[PDB]
Amino acid sequence: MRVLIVKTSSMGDVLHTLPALTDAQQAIPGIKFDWVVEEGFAQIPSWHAAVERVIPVAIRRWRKAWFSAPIKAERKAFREALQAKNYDAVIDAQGLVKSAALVTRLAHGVKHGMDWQTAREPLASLFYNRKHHIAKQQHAVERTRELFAKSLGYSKPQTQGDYAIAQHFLTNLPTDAGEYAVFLHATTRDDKHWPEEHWRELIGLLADSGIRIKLPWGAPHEEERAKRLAEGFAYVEVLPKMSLEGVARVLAGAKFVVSVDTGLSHLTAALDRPNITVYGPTDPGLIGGYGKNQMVCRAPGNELSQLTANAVKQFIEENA
Ligand SMILES: Nc1ncnc2c1ncn2[C@@H]1O[C@H](COP(=O)(O)OP(=O)(O)O)[C@@H](O)[C@H]1O
Repeated sequence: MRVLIVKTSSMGDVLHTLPALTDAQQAIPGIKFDWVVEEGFAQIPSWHAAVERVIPVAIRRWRKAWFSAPIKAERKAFREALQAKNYDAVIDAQGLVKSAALVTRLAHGVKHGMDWQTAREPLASLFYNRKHHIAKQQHAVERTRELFAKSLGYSKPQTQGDYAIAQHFLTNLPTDAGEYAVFLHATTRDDKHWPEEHWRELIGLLADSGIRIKLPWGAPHEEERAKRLAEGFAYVEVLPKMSLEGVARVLAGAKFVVSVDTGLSHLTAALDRPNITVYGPTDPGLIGGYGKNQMVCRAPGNELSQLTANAVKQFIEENA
């Protein structure tokens, strides 16, 4: 059995899909998955043992000059890669018209997806051969598990979902694994950031613990912030620029993590690492992490400026 997955975007959404592949592999031995995913996250599916082919798309980038010869080429190579194999099942775990019309529609095989009532965009259901009813009021990880389960003919296990990507890194963990913690300070919205002042205070509180802290960064401004947070603390290091798989390895070796509501926080949960995610304008109950050792820390009045470094540590301490 070879199945095709359409779940391209939002690092988090991609990551939350992993537990479903694990259920499938355990219930259907020998099952392999191909995965159509946004180029920026293409490495994530390769970490799962049940994944074979990873087929990258770049919808947003392609949308800006859709008929240019350069893109036309990429798009042609994409469609050919997508239509190369004939699948026993195509599972659209995205439920958006855009990817359903551009990806799902073109795949060879019975197409499964969420029905009119439960798809993110109802009209997306019209593009599937099998429309499944997946209840909206449950975690995204569970919903996708239910989807894979109903699509492949097996009952969803009652055990907690297992991302099963950690194993990919445990074979080659950083030498200093467990000697440090990782602080994920970078995200996309101003109000989702925990004020720098507070990050430093938290860093400061750990000065005499003996722990080391590593700060990742994706873009120049983030590195600058990273340099400002480490300024003065010898036990704090600013990581070099690296790929997702690179920062994945570092996370895998972190004893624990403190982070803002962002994709890398979801990755950290996928690697089963203790993590304290701090929320402000976004709600964890709706968009929170999945994974057991995932600890939610709400800011007073949902305003991170009101979250003290003291409370975050007084949190890490009482969530040990
Ligand atoms: N390889 C990387 N190393 C460090 N940070 C990264 C890397 N890739 C993405 N990011 C961070 O993820 C964020 C952008 O996307 P995402 O994580 O999904 O965030 P959000 O959920 O806030 O939209 C940025 O803050 C970006 O720097």
